[PDB]
Amino acid sequence: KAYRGGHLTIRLALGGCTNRPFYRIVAAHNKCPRDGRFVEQLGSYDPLPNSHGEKLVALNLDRIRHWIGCGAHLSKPMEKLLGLAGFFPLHPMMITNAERLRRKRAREVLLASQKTDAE
Amino acid sequence: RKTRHDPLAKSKIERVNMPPAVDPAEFFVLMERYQHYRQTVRALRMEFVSEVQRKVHEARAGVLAERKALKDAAEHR
Amino acid sequence: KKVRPRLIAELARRVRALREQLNRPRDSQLYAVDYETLTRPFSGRRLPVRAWA
Amino acid sequence: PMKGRFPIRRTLQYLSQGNVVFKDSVKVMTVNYNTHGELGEGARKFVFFNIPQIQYKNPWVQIMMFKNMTPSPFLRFYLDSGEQVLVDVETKSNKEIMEHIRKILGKNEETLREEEEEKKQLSHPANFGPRKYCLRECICEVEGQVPCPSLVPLPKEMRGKYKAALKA
Amino acid sequence: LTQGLFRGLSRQETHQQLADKKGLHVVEIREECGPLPIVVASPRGPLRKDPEPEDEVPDVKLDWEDVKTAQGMKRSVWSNLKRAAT
Amino acid sequence: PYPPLLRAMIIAERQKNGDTSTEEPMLNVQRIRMEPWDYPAKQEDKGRAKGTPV
Amino acid sequence: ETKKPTFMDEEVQSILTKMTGLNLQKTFKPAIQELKPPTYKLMTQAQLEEATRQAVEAAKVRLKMPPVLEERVPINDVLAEDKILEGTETTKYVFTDISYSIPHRERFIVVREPSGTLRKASWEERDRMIQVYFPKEGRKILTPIIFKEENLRTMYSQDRHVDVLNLCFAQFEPDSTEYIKVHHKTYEDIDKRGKYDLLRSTRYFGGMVWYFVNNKKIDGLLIDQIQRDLIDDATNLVQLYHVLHPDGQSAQGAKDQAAEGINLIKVFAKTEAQKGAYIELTLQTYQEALSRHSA
Amino acid sequence: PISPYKDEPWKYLESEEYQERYGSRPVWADYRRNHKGGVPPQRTRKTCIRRNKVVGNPCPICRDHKLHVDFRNVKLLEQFVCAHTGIIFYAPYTGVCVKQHKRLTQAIQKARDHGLLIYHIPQVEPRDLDFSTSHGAVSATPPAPTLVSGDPWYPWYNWKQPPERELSRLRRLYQGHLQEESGPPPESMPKMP
RNA sequence: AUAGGUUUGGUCCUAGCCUUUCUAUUAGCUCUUAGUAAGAUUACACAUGCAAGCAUCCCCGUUCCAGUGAGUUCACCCUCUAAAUCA
Ligand code: FES
Ligand SMILES: [K+]
Ligand SMILES: [K+]
Ligand SMILES: [K+]
Ligand SMILES: [Mg+2]
Ligand SMILES: [Zn+2]
Repeated sequence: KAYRGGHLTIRLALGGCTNRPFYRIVAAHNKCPRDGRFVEQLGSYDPLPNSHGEKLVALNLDRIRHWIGCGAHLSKPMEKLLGLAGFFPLHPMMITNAERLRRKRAREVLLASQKTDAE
Repeated sequence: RKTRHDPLAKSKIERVNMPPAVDPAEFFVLMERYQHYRQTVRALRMEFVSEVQRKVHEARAGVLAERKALKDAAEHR
Repeated sequence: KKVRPRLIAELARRVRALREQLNRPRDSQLYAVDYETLTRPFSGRRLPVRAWA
Repeated sequence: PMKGRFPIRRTLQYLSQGNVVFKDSVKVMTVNYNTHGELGEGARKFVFFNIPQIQYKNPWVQIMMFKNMTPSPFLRFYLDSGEQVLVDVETKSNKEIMEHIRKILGKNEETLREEEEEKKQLSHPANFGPRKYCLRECICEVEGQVPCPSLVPLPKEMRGKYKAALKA
Repeated sequence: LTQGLFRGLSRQETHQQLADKKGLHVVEIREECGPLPIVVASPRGPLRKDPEPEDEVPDVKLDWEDVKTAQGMKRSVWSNLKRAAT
Repeated sequence: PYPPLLRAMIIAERQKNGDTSTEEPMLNVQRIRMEPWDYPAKQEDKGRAKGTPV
Repeated sequence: ETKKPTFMDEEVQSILTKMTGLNLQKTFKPAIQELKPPTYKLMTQAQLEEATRQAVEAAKVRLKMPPVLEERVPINDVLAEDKILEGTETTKYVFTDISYSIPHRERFIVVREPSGTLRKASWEERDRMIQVYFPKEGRKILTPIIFKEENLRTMYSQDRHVDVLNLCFAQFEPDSTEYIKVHHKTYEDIDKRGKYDLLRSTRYFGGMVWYFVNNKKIDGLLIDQIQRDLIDDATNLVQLYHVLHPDGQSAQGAKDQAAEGINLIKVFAKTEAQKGAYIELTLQTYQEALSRHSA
Repeated sequence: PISPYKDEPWKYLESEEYQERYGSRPVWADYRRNHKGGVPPQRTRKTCIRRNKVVGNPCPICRDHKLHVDFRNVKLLEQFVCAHTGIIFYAPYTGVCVKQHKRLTQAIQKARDHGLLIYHIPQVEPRDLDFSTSHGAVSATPPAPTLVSGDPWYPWYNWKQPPERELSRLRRLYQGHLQEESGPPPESMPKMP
C-alpha cells in the first residue's frame, strides 16, 4: 500500500492475548497499522516477569543498526528500551521520571514520620 | 477516525485546552538533556549511515568482489 | 489490460487546480483575527492560549 | 499404470536429480539432433531423458529442439554477452553430454552451497509469528514465560477486570 | 478377493530364493540401524563375481497412486484415520 | 563516550581482530551543530492555507 | 620445557581411540523410533566389504570423543552503574543480541538490575537465553529433574549410564559445572560397580579413561581389561598413566627396569597401584591360561 | 469401590487376580467400541465415569478399578506405548476415554522424566564449533573512566541547578502558569519505614 | 478410504445413489461455573451522541487508522525514475 510520504519506524507491535501483552520489535512504515504489515522483525519484548523474575528483550542489533542507517525513526517506548540496554544514552524522560519519583517518595516519608512522631 | 469532511462535534465547540503549568528548574534541566541526548543520537545515527553505505560500496566494487569477478571471467575463458 | 480512460477525473483535476490559483485567498483574508474572540474569521479557529497576549 | 514409456521421467524426484544449473550468462540452448543413425544415439537419449532435468533446474532458459537439419547432432548455447558456445555431441553418450555441459557452463557445488546458505538466513529462529514463517507464534509458548490465558488462567491480581476493582 | 490374495501370497519370492537365483548377497539397509549392512540371505551355491548391471534409468511401471502420494498430491479425508488396533 | 553496550562491542572487535590498544572509543560530536529550536526555518518550503472560507 | 599431554593430543587420541574399541553391532544398535520399510540391494562380496568399510568410517565419526574442557569461570563484570534508575523498576531486564551470524559464545547478553547496574549475564543466564531464542533439539530451558541425585541413581541401577551421558551432553555445555559434575558422578558409579564395558564402543570412553588416569584410580579398569583378555589396551593404559605422571614411582620403575608389555603392569601393580595384590592375581591367572593355548 | 493397591499400584499387575483376568495380553486387548458405521469416531468418549456413575461399556482403564494410572506403575504404562517405535498409542487405538488417555500420557512422560521408563535418547551434536571463552562478550570488559571514578556515564544525567538568570526568563515567559520551583532531587530513593 | 448398503428368481461385471469420518451456519429440545477466542443475512434506509486535532498565530495533521466486499486479472518481477525518510 503506497502511502503519501511517511517513513520507516522501529516500533512495538502488540501481540498476545487479553491481559497477556507481548511486543514484537518491527521496522514498519509510519502509516501501517500497529499490528499490520512490517518490513522486518528486529526482536521482541516480553513485559511480564517470567519464573526467574526477568523481562526478556531480544534486539537484533546488527539489523537495528542497518535500519537506523537507512533513515528509520524510533518510537519513544523503543528508544527507552535501547536506553536501558545501553545501546543509546538513557532517554532524558527516564532520568526526569526517576527524579520525580524520588521527590514524591521523599515527600511521602514526611507525613509518615509526622504521624508516628506527633501521634 | 474522523475525516476532514466530517463535522465537528457540538460539545467540543467551546472546548479550550489550557497548557500545563511550567516548572522553571525542571524545564531548563530537561531542555538541556534533550539538546545533549539528540546530539549524541544524531552522531550515532551518522555512524550507522556510514557503515551501511560502506557495506553497500564494498559489495558493489570491493577488492574481494572485483577479484571474484575477474576470476569468474578467467575461468569462463 | 487496456485501462479505460477516466476523462472526468482529469477534467475536474485541471479545473480544481485552476480555481485554486484564481480564487486563492489573500494574506488579508487568511491571517485576519478578531481581537475580542481572538479567532481567525477565515476559518473560525481559536488561536493557542499562549499566543493571546 | 502411468502412461508412456519410462514413466519415471514424469516424477518430481527424477526431475530434481539434474545436476546441471547453468550460469546466469546462458540464455538459449538449441539442441539439433537426428532421429536415426547409430552415431546420434546419445543425442537422442539426451533429448529423451535429460532435457526435462535441465529445464526443471533452469526454468528461464529457452530450450529449442530441431530435428534432422544437419548430418550430425550438436548443441549451441547463446550467452547474454553474445558469445555462442557450440558443443558437438556426435558419438557421445547422454551421460557424457550431461557431464560436459556441467563443466563448461554449470555452476560448481561451492557456488550452489553458498546460495543455499543465504536462504537459511531468511528464516530467523528467534522471530515470532505465524507458523508459515516462524517456529513459534508467541512468547507464551516458551517454558518459564507466563502461559497463554486460554490454557492457564491468570491470577485475579493480574487481570484488568479485578485490577480496577481492588483500586475502586 | 480371497482367491486373489492367496494367489499373490503364494507366489511371493523369498530373500533366499532371490539370492540363489541371482547368485548374490541380499543386503538389507535399515534406517534405524544407519549404514550397517545386514546380509539377510546369501547364495547357497557359488557366488558370482560380476556386479549386477546398474541401469541408469529403471524401465519399471509406476502406479500413479504411489507417485501421487509421494508428491503430497493425494488429499483424502478418509486416509490415515484413527482406528482400533488390528 | 559511546553508551555502555556499544563501547563494549567496539572493544571486543578490536581484541578479536588482534589489535591491542587501550584507547577509549568516543563519538565525534563536533560535526553535529545543534541549532536552537526557535531558529528561523525556510519559508520557501513552507505550505499555505487552502481557500475553504468560513 | 616439558608439557604434559592434553586430552586432544594426537598421541592421547590414538591411545584412547583404540582403548574404546569399535563394535559395529553396538554402535549401530537398532533404535526404538518410527520405522520405515527397509530397502534391499544385491551386492557381491567385494561390494559387501566396501559397504562394511563405509560403516566403519561412519561409525568412527559417531564415536568422535567430545573435548574435555575445564570448568568455566563465573562471569562478574559490570558494564555501568546508573544509580539514577535505582528504585524505578522492580524487575530486571535481560537484553539478548539475536544477530543471526554470531558464535553463541561471542554474543552480548546483559542484565539491567533494579538497582541500575548494567552487568553481563551469568553463564547460567547466557545458556538459558540462547535456548529461548536459538532453540536446540534435546535442550530444555528448565533443568530436567532427571539430573537429581535420586533420579540419577535409578538410571544407574538400570545400567543406563550411556543414556545419562547423552542426556547431559544435550542439556548442559561441556565446560558447565552441571556438565562436569554429572560425568564425574557417572564415572564414579562405573568404577565402584565395575561397569566399564557399558561405555566401550562409545564416544564417552575416552572421557572416562581421562578422568580415571588424572585421579589415580586406573586399578579397576586395568583389572577389567585383563579379565577380558585386552592386554594391549591394559598396557597402553599403564603407558598413558606414566606419561601423565612422569615423576611417579611406577614411571621411574619402568624407566629403571625398562619394562615393556606385561612388565609395565607388574611394575605399576606393586609400586603405585592401590590393589597391587589383586592385580597380580588377575594378571597371573591370564598369563597361565595364555600359556596353555600357545601349546 | 476401594482397591487395596492404590498405595502400591504395581502390586496388582503381579497378583493372581490380574493373571486370571488378563494373562499375558494387554488390558485393552478385548475391548471393542460400540459405534455406528465401519469408521469409528475420531475421538473416544470424554469420560467413562460421570458423577461417580460408570457408563454401559467402560474403557479398559475405567472398567477395572484396581488399575491405577501412576508414573510408578511402569508395567501398566508400557502396555500403552509401542514397543517397536516408542510412540504413545492414540486413544482410538486402545479405546481409552479422553480423560484416561490424558492421565496416561502425562504419567508416561513423568515416568520417562524420572528414568523409570526406558525411551530412545538420541546422540546430539555440540552447540558451538569453538569453545573459547576469550571474547569480550564473556570476558571482563575494561572499565570505562566514568565507572572507575563513580561519575555518571554522561554528565547530563546528574541534576545541575540552572543559573538564576535563566530561571528568570522562564518566569517571564510563563507568567501566571508557573509551578513551585524544584531543587536538586534526593541523592537516593527513600523508603517507607 | 481398510471400506460398506442398494439393481436380479439367482450369479458375475459395469454403474449411479446413499452410509460411515471431519468442520461451519441455521432449527428443535435442553443447559451449572471460570478463562480464552470469535461474532448483522442484506453496498437496503437510518433518530440521537461521539469517532481530529496540535500549537506563540505560520505550518503540519484530518490523504492515516477504522469499515465494507459492490466492482474486479490496478496486487507480483524487471527497467526507468518522481515524491518521501536519513537535521
Ligand atoms: S497466544 Fe501467546 S499469550 Fe495467547
Ligand atoms: K456401489
Ligand atoms: K443448538
Ligand atoms: K467483492
Ligand atoms: Mg528526489
Ligand atoms: Zn475411561
